[PDB]
Amino acid sequence: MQKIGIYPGTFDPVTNGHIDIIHRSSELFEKLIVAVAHSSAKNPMFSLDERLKMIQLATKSFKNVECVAFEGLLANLAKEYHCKVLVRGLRVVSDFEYELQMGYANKSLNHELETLYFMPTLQNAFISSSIVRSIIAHKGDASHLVPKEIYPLISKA
Amino acid sequence: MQKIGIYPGTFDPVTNGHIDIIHRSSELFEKLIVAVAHSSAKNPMFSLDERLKMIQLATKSFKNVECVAFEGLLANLAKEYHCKVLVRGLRVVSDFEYELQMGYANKSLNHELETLYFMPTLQNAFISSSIVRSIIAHKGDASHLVPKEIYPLISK
Amino acid sequence: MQKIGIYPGTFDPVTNGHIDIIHRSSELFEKLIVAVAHSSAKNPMFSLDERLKMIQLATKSFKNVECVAFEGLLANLAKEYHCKVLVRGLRVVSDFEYELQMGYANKSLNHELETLYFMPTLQNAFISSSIVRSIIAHKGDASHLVPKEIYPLISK
Amino acid sequence: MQKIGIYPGTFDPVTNGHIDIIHRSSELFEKLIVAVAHSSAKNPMFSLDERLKMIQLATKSFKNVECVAFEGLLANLAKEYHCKVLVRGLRVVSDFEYELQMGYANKSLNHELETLYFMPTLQNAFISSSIVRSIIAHKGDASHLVPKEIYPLISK
Amino acid sequence: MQKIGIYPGTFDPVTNGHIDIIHRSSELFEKLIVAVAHSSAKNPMFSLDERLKMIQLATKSFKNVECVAFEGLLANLAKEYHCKVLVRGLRVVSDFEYELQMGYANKSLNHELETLYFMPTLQNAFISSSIVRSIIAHKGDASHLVPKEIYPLISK
Amino acid sequence: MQKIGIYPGTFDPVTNGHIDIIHRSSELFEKLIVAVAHSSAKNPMFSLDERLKMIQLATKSFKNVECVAFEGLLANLAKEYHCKVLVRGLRVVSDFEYELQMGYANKSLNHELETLYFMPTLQNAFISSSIVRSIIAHKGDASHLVPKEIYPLISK
Ligand SMILES: CC(C)(COP(=O)(O)OP(=O)(O)OC[C@H]1O[C@@H](n2cnc3c(N)ncnc32)[C@H](O)[C@@H]1OP(=O)(O)O)[C@@H](O)C(=O)NCCC(=O)NCCS
Ligand SMILES: CC(C)(COP(=O)(O)OP(=O)(O)OC[C@H]1O[C@@H](n2cnc3c(N)ncnc32)[C@H](O)[C@@H]1OP(=O)(O)O)[C@@H](O)C(=O)NCCC(=O)NCCS
Ligand SMILES: CC(C)(COP(=O)(O)OP(=O)(O)OC[C@H]1O[C@@H](n2cnc3c(N)ncnc32)[C@H](O)[C@@H]1OP(=O)(O)O)[C@@H](O)C(=O)NCCC(=O)NCCS
Ligand SMILES: CC(C)(COP(=O)(O)OP(=O)(O)OC[C@H]1O[C@@H](n2cnc3c(N)ncnc32)[C@H](O)[C@@H]1OP(=O)(O)O)[C@@H](O)C(=O)NCCC(=O)NCCS
Ligand SMILES: CC(C)(COP(=O)(O)OP(=O)(O)OC[C@H]1O[C@@H](n2cnc3c(N)ncnc32)[C@H](O)[C@@H]1OP(=O)(O)O)[C@@H](O)C(=O)NCCC(=O)NCCS
Ligand SMILES: CC(C)(COP(=O)(O)OP(=O)(O)OC[C@H]1O[C@@H](n2cnc3c(N)ncnc32)[C@H](O)[C@@H]1OP(=O)(O)O)[C@@H](O)C(=O)NCCC(=O)NCCS
Repeated sequence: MQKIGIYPGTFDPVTNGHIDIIHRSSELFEKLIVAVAHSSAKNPMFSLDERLKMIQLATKSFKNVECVAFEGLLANLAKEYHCKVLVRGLRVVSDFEYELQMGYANKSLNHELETLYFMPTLQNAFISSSIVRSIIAHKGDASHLVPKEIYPLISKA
Repeated sequence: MQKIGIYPGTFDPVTNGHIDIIHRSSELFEKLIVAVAHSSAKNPMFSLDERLKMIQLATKSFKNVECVAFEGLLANLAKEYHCKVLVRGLRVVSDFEYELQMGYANKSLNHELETLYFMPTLQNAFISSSIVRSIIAHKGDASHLVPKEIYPLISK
Repeated sequence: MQKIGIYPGTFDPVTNGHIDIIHRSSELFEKLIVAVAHSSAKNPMFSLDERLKMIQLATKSFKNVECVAFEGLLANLAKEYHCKVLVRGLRVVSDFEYELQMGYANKSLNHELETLYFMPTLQNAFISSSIVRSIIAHKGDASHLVPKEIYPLISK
Repeated sequence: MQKIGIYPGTFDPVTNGHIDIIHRSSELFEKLIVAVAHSSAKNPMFSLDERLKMIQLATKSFKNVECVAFEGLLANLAKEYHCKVLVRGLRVVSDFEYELQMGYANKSLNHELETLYFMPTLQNAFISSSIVRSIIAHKGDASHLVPKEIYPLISK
Repeated sequence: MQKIGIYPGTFDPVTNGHIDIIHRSSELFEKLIVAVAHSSAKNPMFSLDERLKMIQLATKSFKNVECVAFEGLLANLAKEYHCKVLVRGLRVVSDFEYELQMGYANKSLNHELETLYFMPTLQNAFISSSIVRSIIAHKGDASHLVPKEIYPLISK
Repeated sequence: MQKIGIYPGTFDPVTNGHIDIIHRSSELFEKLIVAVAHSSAKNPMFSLDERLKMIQLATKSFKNVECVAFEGLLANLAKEYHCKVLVRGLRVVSDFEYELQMGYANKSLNHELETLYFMPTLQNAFISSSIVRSIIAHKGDASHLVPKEIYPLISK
């Protein structure tokens, strides 16, 4: 179980909160896969390539982390990695009942697939990518919310 | 009030959860109208025609259930059916406060109109249409979440 | 299902909110049994006998309502009455998840026992027994919160 | 801190709920700015121009209230007004943790900017702009939910 | 409205979270009364005398804050102060609906009496008195959670 | 983080939902400590000795689980075990915000101590110790809710 975990997300863009989750979960698992969903139906501000490349650079210090993009069902991705554990973060604004729902849905699609939750640091408990998008969209400074190495890209496009 | 209840929804698509509510409410009421709203403002995956068809197929075994599509205000539909009871389901991910809000909003539009709530079976307390749509959209198998009568129509 | 419903509670004391629920639910069932639980674990301000007497007085107008006191499990009381429906009220401050939990727990105890939920009037959506108790405990006036027929009993 | 507060919103349209908040908050502050955001990412039914006009008409009676439209960051708008307090309304369907989140986001953007919350009257605690939009969109009568001064302008 | 606000509480003991609310609300009102309730129905850890002394010490730096103890209804205390505003804090674990309930209950007891809500600092958004008590009862170090001037009075 | 985790609780009594959490977490960690707190403030139905005995019987099959009782701070227990991970379960009726609050409180007492959460099986998502207590208090059959090996120890 501890061999591999998958942390899925849209990551639009990657925030300091997501990095907290990566930090703690990469400590626990021998390998952590960060799985960047296309999420076409949401209308992500950043392209799948931009999102993947940003999270790849932001996770360069974590040597047991690999970031990948995926287009299909997360439950199937887990099967292809022989992974029995999805990693999720729980923040103040998490929809807790929706997380339980998604956990059970994923298990119903892949009977071996458990979901485990981590907390970000307290300072990041109220950060969300939607807040970063809103600030950027209104030409404000969101540098306090994201890894500095990706901020110039997002502050532009 | 026991003569007729209306169970409204977008039913995009109808799920095992909705069928549980239909089963339970149809036992209570002499007549149950299952009322499929256009809900154009949501951008439903399935057309109104498709969603009505699916609910008709799924409710064939309930002798006292009639399915209708409607385009206007639910509160007016209730008046048309001389119905004073809306039927809603409460699940885990229900937005409880929003249900209260909608209940009072409907009663403001139609002063006779009460809202009553049923629970699905425990096994179905986490199912949503949204989940079925996500699975469908990613070409996966959602047959465990919807009545067998509709699966050919949603899968291919 | 439609023959008999049971509305259980501690009713410490009965409030205008509880009456709203009795009003709507007694419209729905042929017989509504208002069941007052001893609730020894909670530490009710009013004795079982006082709480029964107050809900009897408050429900005298509703001809098909019978108020009883009970000591045991509700799921068993429903069995005795050949009742398949528990009535609950959903207010602003209801613990929605706890209601679902209780509904499933009662079904686990009595496999035929469903739980159905009604809403009080909007004006009463924020009333609770605990608020009445707090006001009484501080010698204030709770007359705006409870049926006129019980007020001389709770005000002492 | 007393000098000026900003009550921001999409106001699509202004409702009786919003007016309660304006009434209460305009009693507190020497000046209240009602700030109507463009909110393009949301897809407002009424244009920024119409929304500003409706809230101006609706607030004419409050002499210390001024309505303005804005396109940029609220935290910057506050800086422009030398305003240290954002005014928000808390209703039954309010997303409480989302309010705390936005309050903290605004404080990150402008270190002097606090958020204070008011409640509408109980009768308006379940009103929302989306309810008014839904009723309008289904050709219904939403006059009971909005100030009379906007109601001819809501029917264009 | 702007002249005086009352911030009521059990303050068992006062925490850094409460002090944030006192800091924010005292910047708004000409006078802020910190009103320490007996709250006998809680069985508070610290006596009313202890809780009043602690909050008095922790608030000595706020020149326009006065702390008092009170035994009966808050809505009546507000009348003695000709106060139209109760001050409450909203933190992460606040029971949002219970706050609305209590605000409407207070207004029903004193028709002039509004409730306004402030937020503590982010770093204090998860502190509660109950955590302090648990830590102290287990003889642990809660000095990071309460004002430094009270720590020697609560510790071990 | 992977070498040891501690799953704390009052376990009054241990239920099928707690065993799901034990099963999943003992699969993840090399060693799991199940730590039964005195929790005298909660006035448990079962004594600390009884609750420890029950969780011992119920965890016999998990070869890498050890159960202990503890009287002091959990944050210190974790330091005493060279453990930096607390294990918690998330169920339908979990107080989500309260869990986050406790997670941060424990980290503030022990700066290396993280909290991780697991989910029980869906069938057990609505089980609580409080339900089991209510049923057994009324001499009901709670055998469907708890491990068969402890049932004689809680019956009656
Ligand atoms: C990708 C997937 C895991 C959802 O991931 P997600 O969108 O990032 O996570 P959620 O949707 O639950 O969270 C939404 C928001 O939380 C915020 N975000 C999440 N965690 C955060 C944190 N740690 N810090 C800061 N922001 C965070 C952002 O606002 C975020 O995204 P958004 O605003 O761009 O939508 C899910 O849709 C999926 O598995 N898709 C694949 C298809 C599939 O298998 N579907 C069926 C699943 S049952
Ligand atoms: C149709 C109407 C009743 C809403 O019904 P609804 O869409 O099914 O219910 P909600 O919008 O509250 O949310 C339902 C969602 O919960 C889930 N759903 C509801 N109950 C479910 C159950 N028992 N099992 C599985 N899924 C369920 C689905 O995800 C569902 O669909 P969605 O993802 O397509 O939105 C309402 O919009 C309406 O009355 N419209 C007509 C116009 C009108 O009168 N408007 C004014 C109303 S005040
Ligand atoms: C009696 C029983 C139904 C609970 O009823 P209850 O105590 O009135 O309802 P809840 O416990 O869910 O809490 C309701 C609270 O809301 C308030 N109340 C409830 N509905 C209200 C309404 N519509 N308007 C105003 N106040 C209301 C009261 O404050 C009340 O409790 P309080 O006296 O402790 O303050 C339940 O304990 C029971 O079934 N006991 C019998 C034994 C049993 O079967 N146990 C196992 C059950 S699974
Ligand atoms: C405008 C802004 C304040 C949001 O305000 P809002 O849209 O009115 O309020 P919210 O988005 O939080 O959602 C509340 C909804 O309920 C309505 N509502 C709020 N109070 C209400 C009340 N008292 N009665 C009835 N309806 C009410 C709102 O108008 C809104 O309706 P809608 O989305 O259906 O149109 C925010 O988006 C903003 O500050 N924008 C400026 C750009 C910016 O600075 N962004 C970064 C912010 S951190
Ligand atoms: C005193 C009174 C205001 C309640 O205030 P309170 O006890 O502090 O606040 P609540 O009871 O609503 O909940 C507060 C809990 O939050 C936490 N606390 C509250 N705000 C906090 C903050 N900002 N930071 C840290 N901890 C806080 C504590 O855990 C706390 O108290 P507790 O653990 O001692 O119970 C109310 O009971 C009252 O008005 N009593 C007087 C009699 C009366 O008028 N009754 C009728 C009222 S309608
Ligand atoms: C023991 C401690 C972990 C709390 O654990 P707990 O009592 O089991 O968990 P909570 O108090 O958060 O709530 C548990 C309740 O949920 C239910 N329960 C919890 N998980 C459950 C599960 N998976 N299945 C069924 N029931 C469960 C029960 O109703 C339960 O017990 P209760 O009715 O006896 O209160 C905590 O009080 C503690 O750490 N105490 C030690 C002293 C200390 O360090 N205090 C400072 C902590 S910051």
